[PDB]
Amino acid sequence: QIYDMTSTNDVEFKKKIYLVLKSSLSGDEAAHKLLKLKIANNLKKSVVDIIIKSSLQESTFSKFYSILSERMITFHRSWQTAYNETFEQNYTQDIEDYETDQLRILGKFWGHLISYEFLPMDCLKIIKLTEEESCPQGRIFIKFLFQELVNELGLDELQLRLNSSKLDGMFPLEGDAEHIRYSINFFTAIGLGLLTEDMRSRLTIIQ
Amino acid sequence: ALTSPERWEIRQLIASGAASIDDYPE
Amino acid sequence: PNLLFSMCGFEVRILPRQRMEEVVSNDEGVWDLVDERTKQRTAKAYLKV
Amino acid sequence: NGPEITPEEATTIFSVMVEWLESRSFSPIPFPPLTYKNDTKILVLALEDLKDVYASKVRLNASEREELALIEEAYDNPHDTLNRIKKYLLTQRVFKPVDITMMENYQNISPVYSVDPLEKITDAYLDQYLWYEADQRKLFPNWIKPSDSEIPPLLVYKWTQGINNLSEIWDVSRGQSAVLLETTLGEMAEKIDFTLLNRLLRLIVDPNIADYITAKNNVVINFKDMSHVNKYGLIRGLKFASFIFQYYGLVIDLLLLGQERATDLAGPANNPNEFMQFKSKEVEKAHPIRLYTRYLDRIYMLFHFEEDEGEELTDEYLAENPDPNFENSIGYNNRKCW
Amino acid sequence: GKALNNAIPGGPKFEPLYPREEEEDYNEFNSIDRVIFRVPIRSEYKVAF
Amino acid sequence: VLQPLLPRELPKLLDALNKISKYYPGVIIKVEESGEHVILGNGELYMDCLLYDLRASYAKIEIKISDPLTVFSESCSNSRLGEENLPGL
Amino acid sequence: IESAGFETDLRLSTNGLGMCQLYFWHKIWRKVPGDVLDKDAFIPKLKPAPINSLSRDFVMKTRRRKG
Amino acid sequence: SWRKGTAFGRGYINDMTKSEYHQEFLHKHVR
Amino acid sequence: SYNGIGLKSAKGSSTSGHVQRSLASNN
Amino acid sequence: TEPLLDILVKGETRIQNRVKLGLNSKMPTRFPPAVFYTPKELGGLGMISASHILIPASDLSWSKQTDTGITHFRAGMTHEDEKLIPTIFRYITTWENEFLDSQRVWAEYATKRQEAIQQNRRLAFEELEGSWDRGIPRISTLFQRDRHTLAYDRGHRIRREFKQYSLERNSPFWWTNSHHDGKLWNLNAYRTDVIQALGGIETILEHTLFKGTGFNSWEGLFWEKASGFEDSMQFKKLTHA
Repeated sequence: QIYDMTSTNDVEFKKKIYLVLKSSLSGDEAAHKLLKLKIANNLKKSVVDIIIKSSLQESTFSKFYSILSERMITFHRSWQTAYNETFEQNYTQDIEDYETDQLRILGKFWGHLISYEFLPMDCLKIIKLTEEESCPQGRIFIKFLFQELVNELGLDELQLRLNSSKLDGMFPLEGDAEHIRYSINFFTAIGLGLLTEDMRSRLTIIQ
Repeated sequence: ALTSPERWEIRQLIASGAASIDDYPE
Repeated sequence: PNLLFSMCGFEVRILPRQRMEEVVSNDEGVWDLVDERTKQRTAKAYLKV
Repeated sequence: NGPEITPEEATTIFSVMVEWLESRSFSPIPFPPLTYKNDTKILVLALEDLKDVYASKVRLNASEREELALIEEAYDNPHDTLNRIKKYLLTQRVFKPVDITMMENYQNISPVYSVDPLEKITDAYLDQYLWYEADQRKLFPNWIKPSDSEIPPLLVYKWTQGINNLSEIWDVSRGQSAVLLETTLGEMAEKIDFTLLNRLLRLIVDPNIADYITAKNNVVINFKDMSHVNKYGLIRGLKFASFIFQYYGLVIDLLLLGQERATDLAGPANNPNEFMQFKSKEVEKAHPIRLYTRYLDRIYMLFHFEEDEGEELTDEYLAENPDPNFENSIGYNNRKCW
Repeated sequence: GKALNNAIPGGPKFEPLYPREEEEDYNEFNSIDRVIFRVPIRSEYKVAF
Repeated sequence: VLQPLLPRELPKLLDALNKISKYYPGVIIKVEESGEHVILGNGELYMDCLLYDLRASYAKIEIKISDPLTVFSESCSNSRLGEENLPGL
Repeated sequence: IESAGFETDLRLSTNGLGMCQLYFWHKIWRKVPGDVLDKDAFIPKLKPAPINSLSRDFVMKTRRRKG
Repeated sequence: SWRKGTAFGRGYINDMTKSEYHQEFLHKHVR
Repeated sequence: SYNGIGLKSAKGSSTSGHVQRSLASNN
Repeated sequence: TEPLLDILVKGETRIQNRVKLGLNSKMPTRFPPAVFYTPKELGGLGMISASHILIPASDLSWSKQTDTGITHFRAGMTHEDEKLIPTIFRYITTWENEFLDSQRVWAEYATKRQEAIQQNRRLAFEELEGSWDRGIPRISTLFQRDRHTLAYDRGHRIRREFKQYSLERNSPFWWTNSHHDGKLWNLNAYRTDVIQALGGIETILEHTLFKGTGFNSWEGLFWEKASGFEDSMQFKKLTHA
């Protein structure tokens, strides 16, 4: 028995993943190789994180990483969970460590999982809009995320998806008129602000 | 009028499609 | 439904998203055409050599 | 058998370019003036262009060394050379031969001409000068484009986005259709006919320079023993051979479009459009032609149709080429990739 | 197995024996529109009957 | 289903088809408006024994054969009117 | 329709022990699970269809043989 | 309407180099 | 069970001819 | 595109085959991919290999009709023990992106130019720096040296083509002037990934004589340049034979 200082074997592992990621045309091939390894349920979290960090080295978003994720999820759910977790990780804890660039890769990058339902949608709700606690980082992150997801769904299908979403921490109808100024105003800032209507009515209603 | 460097930067911007007609020198 | 053509080296196909009728995420051989004004992806373009 | 054009065609073509240009309100290029404010620059460019061939080389053959000499001195004595040139254009009409060698592609072959270094230096200067003055005065319109601003794949891109983001093509509500053409101009240069040129250049450039060109083509051409005067076609290896070529294709284009539709695409001289633009959607819809784009040879066209017009065409064509066989789908050709 | 250019999974592989299969007309008979995919048709069928 | 590989050989095929109907009793054969022929048989092996005796004995011509299909049928489970095409009936 | 390869699949998978015979005497029939007409049906294109519409499929095929 | 606008208003030779084939060929390859 | 996926033969094709199922795309 | 990937695999195998027969051998055990892929420094050919991959093979028959989507892979090239190798395509950003990034970057630059005008100041080079490499004309160009000259160059594309006609050798990138266009791609990272992916410096050298020159210390070795003989001998009248 040892008090363990370093994981070096696990940095070995970290390599082999990143490597398999950097061979491979396409994206649906990387999916294969990974799934060929038969990674244990322990690490099917960390593997995911590795991927995303590579995505952030990468100078810009790329369809590759997205189609990799998707074709990995539809193989099994344990990957599904692994992702949703990592969304919690990034957004809540780990945004603090990212520069205003890499949010450009993320915002979209989750945009493609969430438009096409691999996420699924409502796992967003965990995200909150308050001057109370939100990082101007996180502000930007979400900002992008919509300016991507919009550019697929086109603000109408999104009208549906929201209207069935019941996102609250994001959208209270029931209180914080102030935070409704902050919300709705902030979606005039993003610029979309055409799914903010009913809340605008509410602003008019409280008074 | 623009000067040799100045014509060049504007030209690159136009090349991107950035410049609307408004800003050309003439 | 398709429209085709070729320029310089590229063999392009174009599908307007209407008559796709079944839409999917595609890997990177696919450009997405965006309405100038509205900002949507109304067609996928495919490429080959 | 004599020249092919016939005078008839000739006159129609010439008049075309004329109404175009008047309409386009175009000032022709002047002879390069002795007192020139930019001049040394332009000469810097051309000479670097020749220099670059030899940057890499480690062994220089005879003709080469001859060249590098002529260059290096041309850097040294800019006023000397510029005077030498302006002389040459004003006068010399007869030229040394030219040399063909074919290069292999393991599939096709291509000719590679070679001019003679003095003649080169002049050319390159004049090439450079032309493109400068032309693009300065906006001779060539939007739609002629192996152009500056766009590397080729980017051209592809903007071409799709053009196709799409123009209004309405995707509504098949009725019988509505839209059609692309992809073409070549076949032999294009190899039918360029000088006496017609020398006129068409009298339009756009001082009668001197023009003369220097047209006379610049007729040469002997020596491959080993075989040698022959070039009486008829166009030699592409000439440093300025680009320019002409584009020019001449414009003439082809003003046909394929016909005056008006071109005047859609260019808009006024005062407000030439970018690549794909117009004024109102109607300006698109005043005609079936929406995009027209021409890259060296290949022509690319996009037609927007409704059952009315479209079926009136297929009325014409069918009327003259009836097939109760219904076999017009035999030789017809589309991609084997897809 | 040879003569058809097939491979029993554990089997010896050989050369085509009738190499040019690539010639084909574009012809409606066996097309997809008009066929039912219900059971895949593995090789061993093709070697069995 | 069946079709002869080269269209110009259609007759030879027919001259054999009639043969087969005789020699193998259980089989049942058909044409359509298509010009396709249809071969209805007991079982897979049975179709094999045919198609071999079709190719290598009676007709000699190679042919194109469909994927194994089957028959189907039409039943039902529960104002009502009808008409002629020239309204006399 | 499902019996296509069947007899081999058996005869292989059991390593020589086993045998099979198929036949039709009682001339039984059965409804095919689909809804015999659907404009909203799903057709897979190269996959075995979903059983929620099998019949719609078979109709719109055989009809595409005749016309 | 529109179609009027434009400016244009309505065997075996024993030899080789004069053949139709050969001139196709040389019109491809040597280019 | 060579099902039509794969090659006529790896004699000229420089590969080993190995073919494996793709884990990714199933549904 | 299937057939192109096919040609890649072939071609590259063919080249390696050249160096191989260059000795006498096709034997695979003699030439582990270290030999061909270690960067020049470590004493390999440094050839940049994007053959490897795995090549989508699905059921040609229908793929003459539907576009059946990838169901299988066929091993492109091989190894003996595997490791893997990174491939170029993965280090080069695709066009769509770069057009998009260009779009934004040049928007930003539109604004910052409007400010630096309004404030009558001259640019920070930092305000611009993060975007230095982004953009299709590649912001860097704005600040390139000889711009006052290059304003008067026109029609460089055409020339870059018609060079086809006017001279013998290619210059395989015709489609760009690094002066006008900036520079459209970088690699280096490749070197590093190939170095380690081969098992790191310490294994790579296990293949060499590097423990036979008695140096215990590695990185201090530059190789040397066999520059001298060619200048001395090449020019002198050596027999053609």
